[PDB]
Amino acid sequence: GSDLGKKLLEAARAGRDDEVRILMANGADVNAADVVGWTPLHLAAYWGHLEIVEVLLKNGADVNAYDTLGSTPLHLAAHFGHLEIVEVLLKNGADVNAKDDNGITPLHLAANRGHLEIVEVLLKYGADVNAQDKFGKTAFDISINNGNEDLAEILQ
Amino acid sequence: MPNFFIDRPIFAWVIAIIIMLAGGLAILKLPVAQYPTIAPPAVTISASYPGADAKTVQDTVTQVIEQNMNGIDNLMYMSSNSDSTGTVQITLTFESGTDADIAQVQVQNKLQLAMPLLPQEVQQQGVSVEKSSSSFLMVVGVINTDGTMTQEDISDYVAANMKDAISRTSGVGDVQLFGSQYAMRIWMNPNELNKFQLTPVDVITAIKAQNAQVAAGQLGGTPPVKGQQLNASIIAQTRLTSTEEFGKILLKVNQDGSRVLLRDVAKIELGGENYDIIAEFNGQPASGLGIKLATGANALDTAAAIRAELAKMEPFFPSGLKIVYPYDTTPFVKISIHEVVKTLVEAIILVFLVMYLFLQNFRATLIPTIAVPVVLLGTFAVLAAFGFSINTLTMFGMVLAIGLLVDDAIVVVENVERVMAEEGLPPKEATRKSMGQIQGALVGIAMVLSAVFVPMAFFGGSTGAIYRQFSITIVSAMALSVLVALILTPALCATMLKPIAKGDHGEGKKGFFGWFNRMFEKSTHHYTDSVGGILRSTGRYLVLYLIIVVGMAYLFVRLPSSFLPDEDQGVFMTMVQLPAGATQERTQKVLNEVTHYYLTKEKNNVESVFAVNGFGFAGRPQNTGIAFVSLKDWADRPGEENKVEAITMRATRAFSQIKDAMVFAFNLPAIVELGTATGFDFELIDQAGLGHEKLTQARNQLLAEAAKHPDMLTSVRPNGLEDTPQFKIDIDQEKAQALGVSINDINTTLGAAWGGSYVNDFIDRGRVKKVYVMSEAKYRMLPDDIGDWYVRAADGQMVPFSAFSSSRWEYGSPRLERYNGLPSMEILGQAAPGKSTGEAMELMEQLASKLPTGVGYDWTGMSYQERLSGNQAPSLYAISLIVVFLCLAALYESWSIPFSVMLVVPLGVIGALLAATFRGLTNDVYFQVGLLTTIGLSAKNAILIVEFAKDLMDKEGKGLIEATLDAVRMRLRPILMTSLAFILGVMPLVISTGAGSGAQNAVGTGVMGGMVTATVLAIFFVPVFFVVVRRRFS
Amino acid sequence: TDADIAQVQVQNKLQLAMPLLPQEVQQQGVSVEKSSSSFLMVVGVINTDGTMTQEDISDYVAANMKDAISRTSGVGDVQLFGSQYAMRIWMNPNELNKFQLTPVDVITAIKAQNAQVAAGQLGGTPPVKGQQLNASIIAQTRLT
Amino acid sequence: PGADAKTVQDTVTQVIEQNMNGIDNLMYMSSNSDSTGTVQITLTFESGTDADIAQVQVQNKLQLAMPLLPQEVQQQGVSVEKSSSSFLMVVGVINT
Amino acid sequence: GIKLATGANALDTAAAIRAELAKMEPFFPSGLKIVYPYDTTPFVKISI
Amino acid sequence: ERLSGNQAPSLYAISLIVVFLCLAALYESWSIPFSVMLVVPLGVIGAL
Ligand SMILES: CO[C@H]1/C=C/O[C@@]2(C)Oc3c(C)c(O)c4c(c3C2=O)C2=NC3(CCN(CC(C)C)CC3)NC2=C(NC(=O)/C(C)=C/C=C/[C@H](C)[C@H](O)[C@@H](C)[C@@H](O)[C@@H](C)[C@H](OC(C)=O)[C@@H]1C)C4=O
Ligand SMILES: CO[C@H]1/C=C/O[C@@]2(C)Oc3c(C)c(O)c4c(c3C2=O)C2=NC3(CCN(CC(C)C)CC3)NC2=C(NC(=O)/C(C)=C\C=C\[C@H](C)[C@H](O)[C@@H](C)[C@@H](O)[C@@H](C)[C@H](OC(C)=O)[C@@H]1C)C4=O
Ligand SMILES: CCCCCCCCCCCCCCCCCCCC(=O)O[C@H](COC(=O)CCCCCCCCCCCCCC)COP(=O)(O)OCCN
Ligand SMILES: CCCCCCCCCCCCCCCCCCCC(=O)O[C@H](COC(=O)CCCCCCCCCCCCCC)COP(=O)(O)OCCN
Ligand SMILES: CCCCCCCCCCCCO[C@@H]1O[C@H](CO)[C@@H](O[C@H]2O[C@H](CO)[C@@H](O)[C@H](O)[C@H]2O)[C@H](O)[C@H]1O
Ligand SMILES: CCCCCCCCCC(=O)OC[C@H](CO)OC(=O)CCCCCCCCC
Ligand SMILES: CCCCCCCC
Ligand SMILES: CCCCCCCC
Ligand SMILES: CCCCCC
Ligand SMILES: CCCCCC
Repeated sequence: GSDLGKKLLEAARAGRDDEVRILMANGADVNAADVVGWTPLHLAAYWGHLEIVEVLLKNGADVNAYDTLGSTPLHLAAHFGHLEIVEVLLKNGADVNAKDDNGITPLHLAANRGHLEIVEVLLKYGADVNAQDKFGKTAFDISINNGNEDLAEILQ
Repeated sequence: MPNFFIDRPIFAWVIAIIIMLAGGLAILKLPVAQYPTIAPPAVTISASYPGADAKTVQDTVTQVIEQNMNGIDNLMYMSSNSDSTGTVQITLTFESGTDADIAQVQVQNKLQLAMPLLPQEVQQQGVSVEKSSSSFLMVVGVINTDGTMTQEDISDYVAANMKDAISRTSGVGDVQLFGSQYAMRIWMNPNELNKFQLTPVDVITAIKAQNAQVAAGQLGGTPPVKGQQLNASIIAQTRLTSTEEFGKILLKVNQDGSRVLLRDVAKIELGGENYDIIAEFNGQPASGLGIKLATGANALDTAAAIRAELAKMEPFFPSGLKIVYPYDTTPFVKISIHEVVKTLVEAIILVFLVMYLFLQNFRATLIPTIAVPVVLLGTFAVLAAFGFSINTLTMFGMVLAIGLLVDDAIVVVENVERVMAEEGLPPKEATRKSMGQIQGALVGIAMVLSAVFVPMAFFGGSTGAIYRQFSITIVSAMALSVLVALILTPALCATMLKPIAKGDHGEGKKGFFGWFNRMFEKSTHHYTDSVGGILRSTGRYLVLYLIIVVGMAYLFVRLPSSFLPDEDQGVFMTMVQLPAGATQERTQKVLNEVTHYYLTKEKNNVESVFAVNGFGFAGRPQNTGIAFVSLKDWADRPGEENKVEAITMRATRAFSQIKDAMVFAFNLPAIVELGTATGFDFELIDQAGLGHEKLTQARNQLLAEAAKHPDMLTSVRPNGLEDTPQFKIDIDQEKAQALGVSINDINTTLGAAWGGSYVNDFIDRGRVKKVYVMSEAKYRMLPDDIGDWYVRAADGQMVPFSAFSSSRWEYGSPRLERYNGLPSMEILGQAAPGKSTGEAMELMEQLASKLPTGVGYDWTGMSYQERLSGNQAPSLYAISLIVVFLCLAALYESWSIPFSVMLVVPLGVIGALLAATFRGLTNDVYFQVGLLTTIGLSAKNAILIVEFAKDLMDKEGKGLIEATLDAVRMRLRPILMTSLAFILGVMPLVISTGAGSGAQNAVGTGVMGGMVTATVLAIFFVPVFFVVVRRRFS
Repeated sequence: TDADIAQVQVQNKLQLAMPLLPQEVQQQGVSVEKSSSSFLMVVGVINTDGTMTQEDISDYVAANMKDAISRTSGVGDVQLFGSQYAMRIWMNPNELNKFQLTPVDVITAIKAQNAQVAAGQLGGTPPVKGQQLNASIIAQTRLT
Repeated sequence: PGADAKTVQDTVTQVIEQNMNGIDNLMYMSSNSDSTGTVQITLTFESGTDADIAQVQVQNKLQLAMPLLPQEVQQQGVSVEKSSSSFLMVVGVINT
Repeated sequence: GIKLATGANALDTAAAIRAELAKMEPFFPSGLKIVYPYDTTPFVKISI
Repeated sequence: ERLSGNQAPSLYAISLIVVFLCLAALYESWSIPFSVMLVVPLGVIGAL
């Protein structure tokens, strides 16, 4: 928990591109985290800040870093419908089949909120469509329960 | 009327006696307080949802109450907060002049009908509707020195053995308990509950059954069998009254025969209702009582009565319990009265000296000494009739009026002494002629000063409420002074004053008085020669007049505006703000370090530190705290270095070193119920259901644009809290239904354990108190502890919480704000150095129009006050100027001549602005009322000069310059006498550095500086004004 | 007669009756109002583009306009010429009978699965010694 | 209903009485709690006091106490109204 | 349908409603518009 | 009854002082008031 590391977390969250650029030059800790275990990349992915995700990855940010409940930035990017960030993370070697503590993959989260374009991107980068969570429910089981005709057709 | 009371001096004495008795009666009965009701009537609806998050509170309580706040009279705006402490505060602010009782009952009544719409848990806790606009008289702190009692133990004793007796004390309006009475705390254990196959549901069911009142009936009750002898009430199960009884509550009976009790699966003790607040007084555990003054009550008597009743409780206290007084306003109000009584007595003493210095006889000096107290006494009687209280505003209203009261006495007596000297008439005949010259002017002056001061009362809101206190006080004091000057003083002059020989100006005497008379007579000849020279070349002084008017306008823009001066009240605050998501323990360590500083570094100044952890006026999360620092007496802290302002700056610079804690010390405002009332209060509104996130993005967009204008805006902060990580858990319905676990049992087990649950009441030593069931700390700290909780299914098997739930981290609001029913985010800020509030507010409106679609705004608090108060100002200034002109026009019988009087205004104002700028004070209300009294007395001096000058031209048929020179010759002595007395009178108020010095400095500096210029300039310039105006308009 | 006191006296007596009333009547919200029988004005609202139906316009008036008008000083009563939206569960008796269910089971399910739970906090007061984490627990919320 | 005088005094009467503080023009406050369960707290005000404003101020202070009362007391409903001790007349009714 | 509160002024209340409606108009959806098909206050204002 | 008895002396006091000042005002004298107001005891003993 460094001085610059705490400022990078707040900067990445707010989306101040100019401040993040300055903190990367001063050597702010990219692997710094809060109490729940969220990196600047987690926060940047959550609030949908495309530039800061790109800047952090170039400065050796952990793409497959996970919080205290095992959620990676790809989960947050896929769940909250950030198509651009999901592509950038997967290009920089993001684990597409990353399981959290509950066995919920990014495909499950993208399926639940009905983000059709993100499901196609995840499936392209090799998302396990038959991947089950702790309750034994696939991305298809989520689509039929939510009543999504378009999503159910794609997950064939 | 003057001629009537000269022949009837006893009837004049009767009117004087009636006024003195009415005044003396008023002084005994008049209410006493620090400040009157200034803030507008506010009604805060407070409710509690134990273990509820901000959104749960908003979406089940806040929105439901808000929707039912209709058909309520004189509602200006409605603002509410919903935070993760499980609390809601809905404040409805009402129009100034609205009945607060009618306002409260209408809000109360509409809430009562909405109670069935709220959740059962909220209905059980209940909802409180209180007046939040009032403030505390004193805060009585209760501590434990021997360390035998916790803050919970002290709070219970105060609730049981003190609070009620303090409430019944004479003049006590309201008593708030700083803490809570005991609660029966069942600290549940998930390991023990799972061992005997039980849940928090089983604990709640058992407590409700085995702790309750049961209705029975009567033996031989009506209708009876004829021949019944005995009739008696049947007593059944009453509520439990001890931890031992709660321990023996039977939960389950096993096959073997062993009894599973409540003490076998939980720790049972008397604790607090809520554990959010940790209050400490110099390290020791502490509680307290916030006491508010009742309506029409005496603050001095109430405080003495509170201390008297606390003394009676001394023998009954446990060992080590002591009473302390961290906050008490009564000492301040005690000094406020003593200093004002001193000023009024010193003012009368200075008049006695100056009257004897010039007139040189004891009989003359007694006439003002009688007349001034008669007017001051009468003023209290008129204030009593209007229903006003003796407060800081009304008391300084008297002090500012001294200049006008003193002049009325000197002007009347001095003119009689002059007429006797010049013409050689006896006292009675001399007074008839003397009063004949001024009686018309004195009535004219009354109407002019009325037109100046009366329109000040008709300002709107909190500003107008303060201006109303000075207006009614000064107008009443001035009005009685004119009546006393026409009724009493003429009678006193005719009866008491001795005759003076013709052409006797005390030049024949020797010693000091002989020298003074010869010196002043030649000084008068030097003055007349000087004015003669000025009137030959008037054009040069009209240029010098414009330089003063330009100099006045320049200093008006330069001098920065404020509301009231911050006072050393022997108390100040130190806020502690840790990063978001920080725990209670981390905040305590910073407060302990802050408490350590004040007791080490400022041991000579600081008396005590009231460290209130987990407390804040804009939400009460664990990360925020506050420390109420109480100082020693004013005598024990000499010099400017040992004052609150000096200690504030030293403290703030010291705590800036500390990491992971934003810590600032700051002084209280003048009117503590109102606040600073300097900057602006902005509301950003969600007008089209955008949501929390989009309103946050819009707020960040406005704050970013605000930062790009340091030249206009500065100190722009949001009043709200930022979003924080929260533990989202999703209960799988299919898995719960499959295993046979009901959703009620799941949501109760989670809610009761982690959040807490108010089950029912119990009687502790003849007092009803709450029974809470909650998990012991160690079993509800981390996400891993979720799996340790088991819920029984229908088939009897114990299912772990992990089996049918999934959890993740997300961001959400720990405090959701709403304004006028819609979601909002309150933004603070103030105008940059040089720029006015008007310009700063105008830019915020411009920046607001460029925010995303469906994002509106509104002004609240003092911004709402000033916008409605600002529009009224031009009209009141206009009415004042027009009526003053009309009154002077009627007096002189001329449209042109009035301008000669009204041109004096800048001569008094320029000096006040120079004195304020030099000493480095602000354009506050004390200064603004100070200008009117300076303008009033300077205008009064000019009126008598023009009246004398005009009457010589009309009656005695003298020329313009001859009359003007003869006029200012006659009026030189009384203008110097009043000025010499009044400048010396307000001199102590300038140099004062003690208690209430800020107000005294604001009153003194502006008046002294203004009176020096008003006296020195006007004696030369009023001649010029009259001759230039008379020449121009024939 | 002072209408302010008349309202207070009338409602003081209504509060004695309120608990004796049926639970369905209490939850509909009983209202005490002091106003003229006749209308001061009718504020009509239409859509010129014809994008919104009669039901859509009524909902907007009820959700965005009605409350602020009802709170305005001098407004004794506000009648909505329409209805605010509500979640309408239009039940089918044939389909309910097929799966062996009743309206009672539907109402029980809605109360259970459309719930706003008070779930407490991680690191809540009173906490253990050396607690670092403090966060609100969020369980079930109202369906949107 | 059902509670004795002592229980009723502790759970109701003292809870209301302690919140009846600093009301305008209050001369004295008499009250009694009985075996049947009834409470009656009479607040007598100064001569010339507006009885309607007095009623409002009492009602405002009661609703602070109301939440601290038991549920059974809230279910019966607590009345706040102007009162007098003596009867104007007694109208009797008989059957001939 | 707005009914006047007992004792309140017709013109002042009508002015207060128009002022509150004016705050809402900017934030309407496209097409939505206020119309005044019944008002008793204009007669009182014009007749005086 | 207690209140009636406690405020009776001050009621007599102010009542006497007002009548004295009213006589002093009307007749422009101190002697005439003092001459008149000495009669009060002569009446009061008759009532007792
Ligand atoms: C450095 O700028 C900040 C200082 C912080 O330090 C503290 C310790 O000094 C303060 C001083 C001296 C204050 O008078 C207030 C607060 C603070 C601080 O917190 C408040 N604190 C909060 C409660 C806590 N949160 C903080 C959270 C986001 C971390 C919000 C602010 N509310 C606060 C207030 N009342 C209100 O909300 C409202 C409705 C009242 C009136 C508003 C006017 C416009 C302001 O009063 C204005 C005259 C000025 O005081 C502020 C612009 C102040 O800037 C100064 C000193 O010029 C900033 C607040 C205050 O009156
Ligand atoms: C020592 O207590 C005073 C501090 C003064 O010193 C100052 C200079 O430091 C402050 C600090 C450090 C603050 O954090 C705040 C304020 C002030 C001060 O002013 C506020 N100032 C105001 C803003 C202006 N309005 C009036 C307006 C209509 C002109 C009220 C005051 N509220 C304020 C806040 N913001 C809010 O959240 C709002 C908008 C509501 C708050 C609700 C509270 C719970 C209630 O209103 C009421 C029960 C009481 O708590 C206050 C009135 C309290 O007074 C007393 C007697 O206790 C003052 C906070 C603050 O958070
Ligand atoms: C919102 C802000 C507040 C609003 C205020 C509005 C003010 C209304 C306008 C009134 C302005 C009055 C100010 C000028 C007064 C000058 C009086 C002097 C008159 C004068 O020259 O007469 C001489 C002196 O008179 C005397 O001095 C005594 C004799 C005259 C008595 C009659 C004067 C009028 C009464 C004053 C009050 C008027 C306003 C009442 C609402 C000669 O005396 P003489 O030979 O005339 O004496 C025999 C009587 N017959
Ligand atoms: C419940 C609370 C109560 C609190 C207490 C309040 C008390 C009420 C007020 C009491 C007022 C009493 C005042 C009496 C004054 C006595 C005057 C002595 C002289 C006297 O009586 O002899 C006359 C001489 O007066 C003269 O001719 C000289 C007159 C000039 C001098 C005037 C001085 C007045 C002093 C005022 C005192 C102020 C007191 C303040 C409270 C006789 O001659 P005559 O005049 O009768 O007949 C004229 C010839 N034909
Ligand atoms: C803070 C603002 C700065 C302070 C300003 C102070 C202004 C008030 C001071 C007035 C002093 C008057 O002083 C007076 O001036 C006039 C000049 O007009 C002199 O008059 C002299 O010059 C004039 C020129 O026209 C001749 O007609 C006259 O015969 C001659 O004596 C007087 O001899 C002197 O006594
Ligand atoms: C003899 C003519 C004097 C008339 C002056 C009347 C002005 C006061 C009007 C009023 O009622 O407002 C009082 C107001 C309340 O804040 O007090 C004030 O702010 C004092 C007035 C400021 C000085 C005015 C002269 C300078 C002009 C540029
Ligand atoms: C202890 C002083 C009481 C009187 C206050 C009024 C004095 C001007
Ligand atoms: C100076 C303000 C009044 C103006 C009207 C009188 C004109 C002679
Ligand atoms: C109101 C002033 C008018 C004067 C014209 C001679
Ligand atoms: C008690 C009345 C006495 C009056 C004497 C002047």
